[PDB]
Amino acid sequence: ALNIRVGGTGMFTVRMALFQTPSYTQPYQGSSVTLSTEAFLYVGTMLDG
Amino acid sequence: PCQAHRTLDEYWRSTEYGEGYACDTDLRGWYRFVGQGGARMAETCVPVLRCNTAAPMWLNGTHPSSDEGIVSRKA
Ligand SMILES: *[C@@H]1O[C@H](CO)[C@@H](O[C@@H]2O[C@H](CO)[C@@H](O)[C@H](O)[C@H]2NC(C)=O)[C@H](O)[C@H]1NC(C)=O
Ligand SMILES: *[C@@H]1O[C@H](CO)[C@@H](O)[C@H](O)[C@H]1NC(C)=O
Repeated sequence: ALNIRVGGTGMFTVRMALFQTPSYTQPYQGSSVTLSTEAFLYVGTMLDG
Repeated sequence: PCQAHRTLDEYWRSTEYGEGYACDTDLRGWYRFVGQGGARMAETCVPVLRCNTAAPMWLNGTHPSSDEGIVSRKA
């Protein structure tokens, strides 16, 4: 038996998205947000790897 | 009509809700308003920066009574 040993390295896919709503329901598709400082943020991070 | 609809149970759509930025680019069709927010939407111009949105809308005019049919309005 002849053993050819090979290797490599991979990158997992991890993301986040700004949920437009409370309860973290709908992502934001615009490229910029103009908001009020008194409003609240709702963001989360996905894992598609 | 009254049989074909999608209910919407979002307690944050109330006139009481403080402020947010959600924008309904994707709401297509007939919908049924159900939940703590109530059964009917706004009738007068609610003050600005309410309902989890910077610029809310509202139906001007009144709700049609029972047995009135399809009514055209401009929110
Ligand atoms: C609400 O009612 C209208 C009127 O039946 C529906 O169809 C629209 O009608 C207008 C006027 O003829 C057209 O200009 C629009 O293109 C029609 N809209 C669509 C999406 O085809 C309309 O679909 C209804 N809208 C919703 C959101 O249910
Ligand atoms: C909507 O109704 C209000 C209240 O009667 C009125 O002031 C306004 O002019 C109406 N808008 C249109 C476009 O007719």
